[PDB]
Amino acid sequence: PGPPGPPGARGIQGPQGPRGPPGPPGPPG
Amino acid sequence: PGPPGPPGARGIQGPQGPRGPPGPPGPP
Amino acid sequence: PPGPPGPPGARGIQGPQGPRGPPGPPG
Repeated sequence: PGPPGPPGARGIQGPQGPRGPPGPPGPPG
Repeated sequence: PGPPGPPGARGIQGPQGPRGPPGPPGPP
Repeated sequence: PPGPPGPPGARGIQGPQGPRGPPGPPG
């Protein structure tokens, strides 16, 4: 038998990270 | 024919997630 | 002859969490 075939293709792009947290409350009025 | 080739590498990292929304109103 | 191409890689790592949003409006 021949040598092993070429390496497989690189996988697809990973998922986006989660949304960041809401900002802090505003300063006093 | 020889055996199947090795698996490919993991893909590129995903993008940064979206920014959070603006925060709440401050106090009176 | 050589064998066929290997399987595709898995999906990439998750991206980082997004940035915290801006401070809120004055009260």
